[PDB]
Order: sequence, then structure tokens, then C-alpha cells
Amino acid sequence: LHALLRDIPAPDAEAMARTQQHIDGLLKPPGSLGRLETLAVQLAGMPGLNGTPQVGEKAVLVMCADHGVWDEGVAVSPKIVTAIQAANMTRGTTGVCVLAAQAGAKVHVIDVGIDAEPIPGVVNMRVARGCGNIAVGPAMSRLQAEALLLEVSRYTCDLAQRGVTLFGVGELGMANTTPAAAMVSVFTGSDAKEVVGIGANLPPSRIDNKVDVVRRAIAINQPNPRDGIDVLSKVGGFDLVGMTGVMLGAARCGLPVLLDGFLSYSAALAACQIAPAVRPYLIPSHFSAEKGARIALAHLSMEPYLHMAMRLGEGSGAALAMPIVEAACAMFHNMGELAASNIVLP
Amino acid sequence: LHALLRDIPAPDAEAMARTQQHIDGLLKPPGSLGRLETLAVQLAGMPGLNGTPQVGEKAVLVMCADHGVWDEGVAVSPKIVTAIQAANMTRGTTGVCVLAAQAGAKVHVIDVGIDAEPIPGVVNMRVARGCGNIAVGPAMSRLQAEALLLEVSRYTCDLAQRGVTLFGVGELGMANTTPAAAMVSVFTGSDAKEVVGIGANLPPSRIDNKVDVVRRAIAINQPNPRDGIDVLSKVGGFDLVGMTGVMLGAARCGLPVLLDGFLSYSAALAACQIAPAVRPYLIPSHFSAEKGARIALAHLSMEPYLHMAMRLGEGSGAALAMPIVEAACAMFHNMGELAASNIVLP
Ligand SMILES: Cc1ccc(O)cc1
Ligand SMILES: Cc1ccc(O)cc1
Repeated sequence: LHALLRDIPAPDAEAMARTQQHIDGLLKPPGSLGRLETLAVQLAGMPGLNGTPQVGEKAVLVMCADHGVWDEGVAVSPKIVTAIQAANMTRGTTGVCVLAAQAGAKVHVIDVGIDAEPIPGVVNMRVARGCGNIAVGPAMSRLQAEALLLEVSRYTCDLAQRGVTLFGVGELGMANTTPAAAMVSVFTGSDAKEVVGIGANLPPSRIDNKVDVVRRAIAINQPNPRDGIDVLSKVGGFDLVGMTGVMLGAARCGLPVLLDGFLSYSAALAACQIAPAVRPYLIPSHFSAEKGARIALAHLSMEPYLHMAMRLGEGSGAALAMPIVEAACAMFHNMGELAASNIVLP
Repeated sequence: LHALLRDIPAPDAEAMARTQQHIDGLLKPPGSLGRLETLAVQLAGMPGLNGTPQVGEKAVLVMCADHGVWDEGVAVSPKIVTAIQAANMTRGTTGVCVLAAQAGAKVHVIDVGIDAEPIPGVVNMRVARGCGNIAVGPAMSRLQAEALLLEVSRYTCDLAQRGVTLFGVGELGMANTTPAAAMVSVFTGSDAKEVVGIGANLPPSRIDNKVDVVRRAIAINQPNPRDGIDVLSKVGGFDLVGMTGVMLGAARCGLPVLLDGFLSYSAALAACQIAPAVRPYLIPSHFSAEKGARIALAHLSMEPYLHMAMRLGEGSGAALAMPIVEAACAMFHNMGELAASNIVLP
């Protein structure tokens, strides 16, 4: 794991320069394609991409797990929905499945800690039958966190070997917006009230209790903000840990990762805390409708492309932005050049 | 034309109710898919869609024309670029071509007034060899405007007959951000300085002159803000007129139109002024980086989905949002239902 972190590659400045120059000569006024140009150069700097913006196969990794904090009444969704939906992921009827198919991406469902019998068809990396209730203790042990990180990380890089060049990260876990808020608060030094949202339609009344639970989790565990692993293990979850693992693996493999929503931003904060080298590999998708979104995004210095008021999760936003990535590549590769049309601009 | 305007259909409230209800039973927390749900219901209300969100063939209509105001030094792009790029549109090397191909849409290049010899392969609907210099007079006659409106409108509906269900609107005309700003100012009652932008890399120095030209166009012509045709003919352009025509035709045909950037917002203001019934057919794409964008959008009460800092034009933003539209349809049609999984939410 030290190795892992040690070996994350830096972006290829040379490839990026070449990229920029090529983009500048395309059939348009310089800089006119805005963030599409910026995205393209960003991809060019990614070592697993072979010096040019390209997209091979696409995959969306969905990390599923249950949380003990559910017992604190912070979620109106029945706990069993995690297991139900996980099964549904195998049948292609879920939101992320539908959008991924639309984007030509494959969905990988991973059970990192569902509190139910194992589900056939789901990748089994289960740590436990749900994590500990962060309200009264840690979610898990540091060892457990590290091991899951390693395992997911590896799994991710392995896919790379099979032609995957673009990852999407997502989750599924009833009550997961609670640990997500706790992490955000901790990492950004924001107060709980400012980052605690409605999650999956939590009634307005119930908010206060959710805020209290978050505060308690923090007071009781005293996670160290300078230690991302410490934070994850204490007030995080298996699903949160697995998402961070995808980010770590993609980065190590020198490949791009598309973020999803709020939950994903939390995992991204942890990943960047653990290894800043991860940053350049992350690509935002949409601007989540969860209350704590703006703060979390400011801390990652990220500006999403999509404003859809989405808050479903599952990696649905990631799948939705995939076409944008492909767009930047198409632009890079298929547009004609100014010089070829004898067009000369000041 | 009175007929045309008279026959624009109202949205189908019945279809929309059915839509909403179906969306509500899908495999997700109610309202969790945000604007994707809203978009879907919006499409369901469109009469040419046959009571459900669907997308058949896609087309992007690019209206090309020159402007006399070019002579006022408001644009650094050589005037001939309009004609050059128009030809390029026929070869599939332009920005909109590349993105449309990515979206599976076909590009229709229409010459409404290029100041050059006719270009083979381009649809010929040329009014004149460039419009009048709005700085010292009207762009064209009212008759000319009406006729172009009619003709484009018809052309648009005709495509509908051939399986097209989703339109994209774009333009190509050196110096066109000038009449666009004039229109915006007029319709929104905003001062010129507030809506005049850099266009295609106009140098910061040159701005002042651009602002003056806009003011002059307005003072001299005295267009009537309550009369959209009056405004278009006076301080608009052939390209601006044609874009409005696409919007009018799509609406009459009861079909959706995806807007592009700043230029398209101007045409949309005119269209809504001329026929408010057009409104429900319009769908924003991206949030253009042109200075006057926010104001123009506020007046249309529209919030774009994409934040790409784009300012190329040509209908590039429209092509880029097409996949979003298809996403909303896929969601509507392919997701499973809560009840089927025995999932019960409060
Ligand atoms: C120089 C140029 C190229 C393309 C375009 O759409 C406008 C201007
Ligand atoms: C009820 C539900 C459905 C899907 C999902 O991802 C979360 C909760």
C-alpha cells in the first residue's frame, strides 16, 4: 500500500503541451471550445492513455454496503433496499444500469459489506455484514480499511488490463449520506448543519436528529483530518472506502475517474488527503443536489459540467458524463485545422 | 404566417400527467433524478412525440449568413470565414459536425445570406449577399424577414415528416454577436455595455467600439420591443431570422428544439415574443461564455444543463446536449419499478 501510493505517476507535461498546440490549430477560434479543450489536455496528460485523449472501454464500479448508523433513524429507506437494489444491478433495471448502457459502459457491482446473504452475480469483497454504527464507535478497524483499499485498488487496475480506459465510481448503501456528511465536515472543517442534507427524501423534521448523529460520530471518534485512512475507518463506511480504492487504483494505473455525487465527493476528499497525486486523475460529472455539495466541491476545487439537480447516486451522474469525455476526444481527433483552410487569425 | 402562428399546438397535459405518474414509480427515490425527470415530462407533453418521451432522428440546422455591420470593425474574423466554414460544414470537419456525428445527428447547412458565390452542397435559401449594416440602417425589410421565417419554418416541419423528432439550432456568420447583443438589449431592456461580449476573441480594446455600434443601431432604427419581427428585421440578421424560423417550425410541428449559445438565445427571445406558444418546445443546452448570456437566459427563464464555457457557436452546444435528451428517454423507458421489487417508501 505504501508501494501503491508511491508508484502513482505524475501527469505527462510533454504530452499535454503537444495536446494544447494541436487543439489550438483546430477549426475554431482559439479557446472557443472552453472546458472541452481543457478536459482534452487533461486526458492527454494521463499515462495510461498513451499521450492522447482517448477512450477505450468504460466501466462503472458500484460499491455496495450497509451501515450501522441506520439504526439511529437517519434514513427513511428500508435497510433491505441495499440488498434488493444490488440484485437489481445484476438485472440491468437500475438507474445507473440504464444510463451506463446508454453510454456503452459496463457496470461492476461490488459487495463490500451488504448486511444480507451473498447475492449471486455480485462481486464479493464483503468486509462484514454492514459497518459499525459510527454514532457510538468506529465504522471499522484501520486494518480493515487498508485491506479493502488494497483489494479494490488492485481490482480496478486489473480491469485496465482488459481494455478499460475510463472509470466511473458509484455507491449503494441505505443511510450513507450520514457518514458522507461526517467526512465532509471533518475534512473541510465545516459545521455539521452546513453539510447535512435530506439524503433520500428524509423528512424536514428528522434533519435535526441527523445533524446530532453526525456531531456525535465526530465527538466520539475524534478522527484525524490529516489522516484520510483514519477518517474513513472511523466515520466512513465500506462503500466509502471502496470508492476511495477505485480512485487510488485508477490513479496508480494512470487512468481517469469520473466522480458521481455527494458520496463520491467525500471519498474523493479522503483520496486526495491520502495521496494528493490522485487529484489530476479525477474528473467531476454533475453538481449534486445534496446540501453539502458546494462545500465539498470547493474543497476539491472542482466545477462539474452537468447541472441536473440529481441525487440518486449509484454512479448515475458518472455514466451521464461519459459522453462528454468521448466528445472531447472526438473533437481532438476529428476536427479539421485552420491552416488547411488557409484561415488566418490574429 | 398568421396561420402558422395560429396553429402551434398547446402541450398535452394528459400525456404529461401519465408521464409523471410513471416516473414516480420507477426504481428510485421520488424526484431523485431531478431535471432528467422534468425533461422527460416536458417531452411527453410535445404533440409530435406521440405522448411519450422519445427520440427518433436528430438534426442540427445551421443558418449561415454575412452581416454588413462587419465593416464597423466589430469582428477580428475575416469575413470570408463564413463562406469557408460553410463549405467545411459539407465536409464534416467542423466542430458541430464532429459533435453531431458523436450524437448520431445529421447537420443541415443552410445559406440564408452568405456574401459569396453559392456553395454546392449547401441548402440555398439566400436572401441577399449579406444583410444591411445595422449601424446605419435596417438589416432587411419586414417582408424579407417574414418570407424567410415562413420558408425556414416549413423546411423544418418537412424534416419532421422524414422521421426527425429532435432539432438542434445553430449559426455561422462573422460579426453576428453584434446584432445578437442589439436584440438582447432591446428585448430585455438591458444597456448595451451589459450584454456586449468578446465574440470570437475580440480584443479588449475594441469592445468600446462594439458597444457604440450597438447603441447606434438601436438609436437609428428604433426597433419596437413588442414586435419581434420588427426587431429581427431592424437590428437582427438573416441567420438570426432563420434560427427563429426553426423554432417556429418545430413548435408548429409540436416538436422539441435544443438551443445552442448566445446567438440562439437572441433568436429564442424573438420567437417567444412573436409567439409565446413556442416556449414549451425550447430546451436549453449549455451556458454560453458570452457576457450577455446570464441576462438573456433570465429573460427566457431558462437554466442550461451544461457548463462548458463554450462560445464556438455553429450549434455545437445543441449537439452536445442531445445525449442528455436521449438519457431522459432511456430512463423513462428502461428503468424497472419499485412495486416490482416490493419496495415501499413512505
Ligand atoms: C475562425 C472561425 C472558425 C469557426 C467558426 O465557427 C467561427 C470562426
Ligand atoms: C429506494 C431506493 C432506490 C434506489 C436507490 O439507489 C436508493 C434508494
